[PDB]
Amino acid sequence: GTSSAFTQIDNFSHFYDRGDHLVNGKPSFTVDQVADQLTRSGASWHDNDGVINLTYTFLTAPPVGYASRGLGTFSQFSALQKEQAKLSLESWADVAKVTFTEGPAARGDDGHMTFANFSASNGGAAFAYLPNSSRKGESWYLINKDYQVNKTPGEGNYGRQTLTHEIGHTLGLSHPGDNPTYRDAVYAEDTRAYSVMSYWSEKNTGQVFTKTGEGAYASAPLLDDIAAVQKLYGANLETRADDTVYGFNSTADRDFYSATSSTDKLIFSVWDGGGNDTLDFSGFSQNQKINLTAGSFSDVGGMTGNVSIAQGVTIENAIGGSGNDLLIGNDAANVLKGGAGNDIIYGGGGADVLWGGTGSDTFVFGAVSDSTPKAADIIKDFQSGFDKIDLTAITKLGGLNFVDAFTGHAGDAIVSYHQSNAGSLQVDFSGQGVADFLVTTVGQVATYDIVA
Ligand SMILES: [Ca+2]
Ligand SMILES: [Ca+2]
Ligand SMILES: [Ca+2]
Ligand SMILES: [Ca+2]
Ligand SMILES: [Ca+2]
Ligand SMILES: [Ca+2]
Repeated sequence: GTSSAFTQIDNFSHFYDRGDHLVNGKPSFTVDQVADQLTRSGASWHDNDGVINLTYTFLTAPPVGYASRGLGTFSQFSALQKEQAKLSLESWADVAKVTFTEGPAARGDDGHMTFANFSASNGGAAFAYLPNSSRKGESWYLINKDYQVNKTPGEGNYGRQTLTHEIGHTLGLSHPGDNPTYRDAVYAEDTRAYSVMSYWSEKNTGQVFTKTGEGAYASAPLLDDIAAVQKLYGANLETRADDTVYGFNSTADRDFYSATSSTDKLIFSVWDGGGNDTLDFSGFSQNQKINLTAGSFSDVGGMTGNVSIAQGVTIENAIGGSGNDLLIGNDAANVLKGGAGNDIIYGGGGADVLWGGTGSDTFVFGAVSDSTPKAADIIKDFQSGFDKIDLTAITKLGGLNFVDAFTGHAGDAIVSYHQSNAGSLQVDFSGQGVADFLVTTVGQVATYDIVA
């Protein structure tokens, strides 16, 4: 078999797998299947210039016919609502080729949106209309003594998510399905771990974002929302196309991608147009599981299934926190830093740069192609006697034959050291008489530091 360390990596890499199986008695839909589900109405703004340009207005007065809507007292968005709305708009503009510009309807635009508040509960907490309706672009928000959620929207709270959600609706995203409960959902991933359009809590899919008495809501489009809006309007490859850090020490310039404290509750899906990117979760003390696979989920900041990388996005680096984390790279050359604590790092393909950090770390390899002589991983701070190079997924615990020179026998391995403080582990898995696997290190590696 393999070690527990490999099994932990493998299990996590597949933990959130989607499609072709039932979950909660419902079909599991892949992100693409959900993108179809979320755009099933066929409604969308139309271009052309290749980009949809919408204008929007925070109404200062009730439109003609307003009183017949039964919404009660009309009121303009406060400065705080406008500020948050603009952030929500931006979060959609960031991922899809649609822009929002404050201003009255204009002949040159592709559509016009309005925002305003109403006071009569009978209207609902908030609502919006699809872009093919007579009230295309409109979204309305309830505010009265009995319902105060929309009066103070802010990063992470439902008021901000409501703005994001209603706008997603004005863009053409439907709610995931048609007292209903998650039981009536069409597919398993109909929860707010996957889409801000869902009415159901992440608890239904097992993720944990917060506890009773506290609110925790993604302020920006989540994984499936990004796929859905991009299916409608095209991916916006221009955003953050330069090098970007998400999380702690964020350089994304977005409130929902920034962490400044260990208690921060991050719930976001990373969209990026290119650049050597990093997921920095160094400031957390809780166990984390970071997956750099595109379209995959990570357990971050003491929560689970709360961070994801959008389909089509390549993230190159990850920095774990002080807990005992799992770090999973992708095919690209990744720089993975464990942090304090005992981490299990799996570079994947390409020539990775691995930092175990303090603590006792395990560097897992699941295939020979993971670390070849022509593209060898380098463990930058290997600590003999504490860290481990785990090849059990390859050897299946068959063991290795440590020799000073390859004999032509499969399984022969050579541990070397150069007193540039550089070590290396070479292996001839295929038995060709030469190394087909190579891992270099800064710091000595001993035969007893290898699990095979
Ligand atoms: Ca970038
Ligand atoms: Ca990148
Ligand atoms: Ca760590
Ligand atoms: Ca890699
Ligand atoms: Ca590798
Ligand atoms: Ca460590």
